[PDB]
Amino acid sequence: VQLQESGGGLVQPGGSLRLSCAASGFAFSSYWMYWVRQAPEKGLEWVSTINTGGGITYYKDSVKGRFTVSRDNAKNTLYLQMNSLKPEDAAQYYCATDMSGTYRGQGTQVTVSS
Amino acid sequence: RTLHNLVIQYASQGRYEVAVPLCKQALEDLEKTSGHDHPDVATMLNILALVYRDQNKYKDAANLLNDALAIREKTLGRDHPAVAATLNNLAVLYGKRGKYKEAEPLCKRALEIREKVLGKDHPDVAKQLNNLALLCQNQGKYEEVEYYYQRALGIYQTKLGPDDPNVAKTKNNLASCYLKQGKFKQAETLYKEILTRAHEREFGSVDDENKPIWMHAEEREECSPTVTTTLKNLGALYRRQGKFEAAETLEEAAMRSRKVFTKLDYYLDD
Repeated sequence: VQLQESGGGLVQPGGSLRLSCAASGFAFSSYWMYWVRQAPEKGLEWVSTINTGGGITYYKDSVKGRFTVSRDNAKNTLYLQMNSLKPEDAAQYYCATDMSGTYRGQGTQVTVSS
Repeated sequence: RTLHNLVIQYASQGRYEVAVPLCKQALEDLEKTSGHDHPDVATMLNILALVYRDQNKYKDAANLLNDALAIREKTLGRDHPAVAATLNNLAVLYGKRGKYKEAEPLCKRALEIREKVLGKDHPDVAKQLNNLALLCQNQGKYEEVEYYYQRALGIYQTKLGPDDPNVAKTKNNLASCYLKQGKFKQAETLYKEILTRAHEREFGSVDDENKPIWMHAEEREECSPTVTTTLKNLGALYRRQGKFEAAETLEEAAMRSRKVFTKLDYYLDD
């Protein structure tokens, strides 16, 4: 199982980022996908969940209405549109096949400042 | 250990006339060799209790499970994973009898033990989360139910395969959770997913010349044992929508694959 994250960067409060997760080495379209984050001095938090086809989506209470998870099964890619970014959202973001972060890549850094 | 593997095999076939005297005679030997308070006695009491539960002998099943629990707590320890397996079997037993309030603390104790000892990532944690969500939804407590399901689903598809029977069982339970909440479209989505995965495993990847059963059902309208209850429940969902030609296509498939909604909660044992 190979997952690679991208799309992180430095934005100001209220800004947007779009995270990408390139998947290979497994039947991606048969798996539910997860977005997990780890803030500088906190433990790993679950952010979002998407079913195989994308008809079922779930979000962490603090990101509901601001974040949108999607997927392109033909491209074997997972997405996370992050709007109205707040300082609390500043973390290292990973994609995974579970909430614990099993099979996660190197992640992508999200920074919310000034 | 060989004997423990032999009984489950006889029980799976429904040979209760052979499985019950096997457990009873094994328990007779063990109680003369190492007494009553021994782990192998509690193991046999646990398996026989599950055999009794399948025979609707719930009084007997509860008695043996409570006995096996006291033995396992003494002989193995209060935080041993085998104690959590028996606590789970007691919770499932109470749950199958409608005693959801009494079943919930036993389920929570089993989850706490399995998270602490095996880690939050283990398939036995997904087993407990699934059972907890089942006991919670049947009480009308939906607060964390969907969270437990998506947590258990992640563990199951990762540790085992997305084709593993526990994945389809947890998915059917979440779809039943959607039905109780009137989330008919989300239940439809989940039942379609199970059937798509079952179609892809056998007939291959979806295209124009190879479509799952539900796709062919929607075309006509325009003009594993878990799959049978998936075919019936999705058929009932089409009937509710007034899509009778789509409902007939699934009922025809459910009849061929065998030989309001179907209320069957999939509790995961031990």
